[PDB]
Amino acid sequence: MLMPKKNRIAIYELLFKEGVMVAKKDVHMPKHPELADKNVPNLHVMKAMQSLKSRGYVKEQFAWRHFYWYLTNEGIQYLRDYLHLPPEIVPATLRRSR
Amino acid sequence: QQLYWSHPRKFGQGSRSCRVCSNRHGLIRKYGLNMCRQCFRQYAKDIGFIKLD
Amino acid sequence: VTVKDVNQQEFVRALAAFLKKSGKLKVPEWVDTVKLAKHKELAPYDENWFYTRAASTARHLYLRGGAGVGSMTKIYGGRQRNGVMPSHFSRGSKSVARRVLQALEGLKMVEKDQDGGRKLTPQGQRDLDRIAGQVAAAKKK
Amino acid sequence: MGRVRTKTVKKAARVIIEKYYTRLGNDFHTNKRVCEEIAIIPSKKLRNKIAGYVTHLMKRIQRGP
Amino acid sequence: HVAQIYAIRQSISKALVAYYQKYVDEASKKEIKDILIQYDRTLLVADPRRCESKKFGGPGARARYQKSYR
Amino acid sequence: MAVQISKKRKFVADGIFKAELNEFLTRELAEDGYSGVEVRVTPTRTEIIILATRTQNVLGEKGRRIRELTAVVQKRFGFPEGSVELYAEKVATRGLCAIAQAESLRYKLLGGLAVRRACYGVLRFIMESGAKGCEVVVSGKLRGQRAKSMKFVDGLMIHSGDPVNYYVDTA
Amino acid sequence: AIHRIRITLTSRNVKSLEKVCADLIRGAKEKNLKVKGPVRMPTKTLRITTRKTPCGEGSKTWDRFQMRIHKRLIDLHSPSEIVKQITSISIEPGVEVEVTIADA
RNA sequence: AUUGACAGAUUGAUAGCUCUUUCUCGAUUCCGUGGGUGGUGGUGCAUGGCCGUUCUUAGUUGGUGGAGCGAUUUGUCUGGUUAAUUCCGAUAACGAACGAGACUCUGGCAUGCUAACUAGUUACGCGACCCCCGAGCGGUCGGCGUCCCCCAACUUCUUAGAGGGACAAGUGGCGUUCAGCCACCCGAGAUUGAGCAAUAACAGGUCUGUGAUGCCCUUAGAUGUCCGGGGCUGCACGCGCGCUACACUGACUGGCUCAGCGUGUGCCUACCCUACGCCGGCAGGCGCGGGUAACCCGUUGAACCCCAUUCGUGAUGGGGAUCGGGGAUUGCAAUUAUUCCCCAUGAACGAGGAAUUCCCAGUAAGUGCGGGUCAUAAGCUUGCGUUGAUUAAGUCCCUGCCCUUUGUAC
Ligand SMILES: [Zn+2]
Repeated sequence: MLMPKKNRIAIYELLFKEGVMVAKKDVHMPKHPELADKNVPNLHVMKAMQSLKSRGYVKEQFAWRHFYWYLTNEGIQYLRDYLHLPPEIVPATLRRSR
Repeated sequence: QQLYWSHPRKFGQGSRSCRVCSNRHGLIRKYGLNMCRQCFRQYAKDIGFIKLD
Repeated sequence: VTVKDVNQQEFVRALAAFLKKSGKLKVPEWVDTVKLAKHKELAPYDENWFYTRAASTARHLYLRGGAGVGSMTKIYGGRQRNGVMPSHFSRGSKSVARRVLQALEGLKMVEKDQDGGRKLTPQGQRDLDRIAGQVAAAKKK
Repeated sequence: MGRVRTKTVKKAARVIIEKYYTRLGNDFHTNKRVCEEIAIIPSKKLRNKIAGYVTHLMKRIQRGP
Repeated sequence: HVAQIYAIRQSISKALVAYYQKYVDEASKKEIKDILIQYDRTLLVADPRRCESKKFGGPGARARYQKSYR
Repeated sequence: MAVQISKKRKFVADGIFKAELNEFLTRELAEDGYSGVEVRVTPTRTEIIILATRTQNVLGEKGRRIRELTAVVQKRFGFPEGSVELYAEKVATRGLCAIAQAESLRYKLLGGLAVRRACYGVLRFIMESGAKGCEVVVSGKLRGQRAKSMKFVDGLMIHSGDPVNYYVDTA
Repeated sequence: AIHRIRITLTSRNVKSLEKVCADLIRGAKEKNLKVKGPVRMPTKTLRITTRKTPCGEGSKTWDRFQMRIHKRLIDLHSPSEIVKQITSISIEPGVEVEVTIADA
């Protein structure tokens, strides 16, 4: 619930489809690798995720100027409420092992 | 607005930076390493470079 | 008795002279005025230098074929006093090596080979080898 | 004015002879190669050195204890 | 230039010695080899000498750069 | 698509990747029993083998964290879908890894077991686990606010020589 | 099928590489055909020389890093299936095997 | 709620920064507080890590015994020996550990092996071409360029694997006839040169390499950040590494003629190496080609050196600072001259006080060429080879270090 909607809400969907998400800690990237539907740069990504973490809806790992965002269970719930999605849904964690 | 990052960052030790520390002094540019010479020594062995003599 | 068999210094001398006697090389209009490289403080002392360079050029081509202008510069290379900073290689004059090669082209001493550059030509191979014979029959010395 | 052998030579060589006086000999290159057979040496030079001192000790042995 | 000479110098006198060994006779080889050596050992045996590597902290190998002190 | 970069370049780059990965895995899975990564590219696949003690931890809930990491490796390093996999192997005799124990000791220091008794402990552990010998050094501000170091040590060591490149594991 | 395939092994380590080429030659003999021995390229050194320090102020010393990089390669006169059976064996190390189809 | 805006004034600015006026995402906001976050801000005397130095030497440690009330000590030593606390040996010590050495890379030996169209080819065959290419009446030779594939023949040169190879092993001296040292044979003669490298230190350096980091400071009128502009290049002056010199063993001008280590585009954020052909005196320009490379650059046709030139001991054509005029490229931009070329200009300097540096074999020194940075690019450095000495082979005078005993009011 912040800034341009279309951009934000496209982030949030990307964060649901993959469990995880990455950036490159780099402000000036008018595109974002992956996503890239329309401008939606690195940052907007970067600063949304940072909120997510702050209210406790995604975990982190930094490593070599980049960002990685493993997503919490409490986080998943928040997105499904926000994107008003069903209770079945499947985020990413499903995969047949053997 | 548009002038925020409007100065040509095409070339020179402004532009290029490390892939780890991101400082911009002593970039082992050769063989496209692009790391701080400090960073280089730090990762050398894992990268594969190895002091023989 | 081929040219390899001969003292190459005293060869280019007779070659140039040969090229002077024929009198159909094509020395350009600059000659007098031009330096001969960025190396050189001065122009040549030997005023008929062009005849000499052509010779050296043709006599190289007899030795190593397929040698373009670039080739010629690197051969006609050397030291570059940069005054108070230290010295370096400098590549010889492109144009004088181009004009020499175009002058030996007009003589039909040389011809542009496949795979680029110049190789000296049969009718040419004659001449250089001819004057080698001359020098070898100068005297037993 | 240089080469003294270390104890890692002189022990091995002392012990070797204690165990293989028989197979060992004054002829160097024979007992250079013996020391390869009977003893598990890691390097070439050390092998080669051991064998030297062995041939130095075979010479002493042939002249009292 | 100078090396190259010193190489060929070696080369042919070695090669002759090789020729005699393999086709002529080993009495002749020895006769020659003696007459080369008594002049110079280098005509057959090589200089193992070669350009010794520079280590940092000097312009060359053994020479170091100037120390300032004061 | 059809680049084919230089052999001089390629081998450098790949080491960089393997290095940058290890880091990421060291940051992620340290507390989670990490001990290393072993990558091996294959035809149309890039099987990458994690090393750890607590394997079940890194694999997660019914298998989950390995699915998260794979996705992130896929995302980050520019890997096509289904051209990568993170296999977690249980490390044989955890004691005789250095970084594993270096982590263990780091954990213990953070929990608040005293510097001496934790360290001593870690050393005794890798000794029992069958090490030739060992050196555990803790530096910094052990009691007070002036720097100092311990250096808990036992048994057969080396420092000099080539042997050490392989005979000691250091962390 | 018969077309002149070329295998190209490259590695940072030698013994591992030399094992591999030997395993492919053995494989080439087992399914007898032809080979032309494993042709050594001149192995290249990747050389970096950095200052040992971070910062400028000790005595000045240098790390002299290397990363040698070896290339073997083998010719072969055979169909694709035989080559794929050979090259599917000899994998686990850090050898970079490259198989070119014919001529160049 | 109160994010984001063409005018036109203002502004440096085509900053909606501000004033006048528009109209806008539509749930962003603004204000507190908690609280963050960043910072090439402060602190290396708060720390980690990493270096450097002690300290390039032979040094260092506990166990158990013996000696002392103990701090401690012995082991770790009279002697000989060694580069070596390396060995021989003596012995209230015994048996161990680190270092040292072994080790790794390197260099030099392999007509022995394995090897090759990304090496050579290699000598052949000359299958030739090829034109008189030459000698020569003509045959037979000499010379390469190459044109060659593969159903020639290999591996001397090439590359690089696996083995070998020297160990003071051999002979003679000297030595408790031990450890070793000297010499000489054969042949590299223990000695090619690096790398790694102990214990305990230093309040050495580094917080400007780090998303290593404590504390402190700041935190919207910023010490965050970005844009413009300047500055780090400023010049009575003092010092340190450096280059170029002072000429004739030289200078120029032609000519002849030999290297080795590398590096290189199609990239982590925008671009490489360049042959050949034309254009230009030149710096360069414009065309086409090859090269992720033993494939193309590239037989890398380097310099000094060699060979003829002139000059003629004159601050002379040694020297090339200083500055004027023009021209090329790199760049978003080059003015405080980015570099480059051209003409012109033509300073000090005639080998350097006292002081001091570095160095013993393919070394010093000369000489060029690679890598590093690098849009533009070396007077630096890090590598490479090419040319190639004098002098030592010793000693503690100085400067220091390592052990012993000694004295110490430190
Ligand atoms: Zn870094």
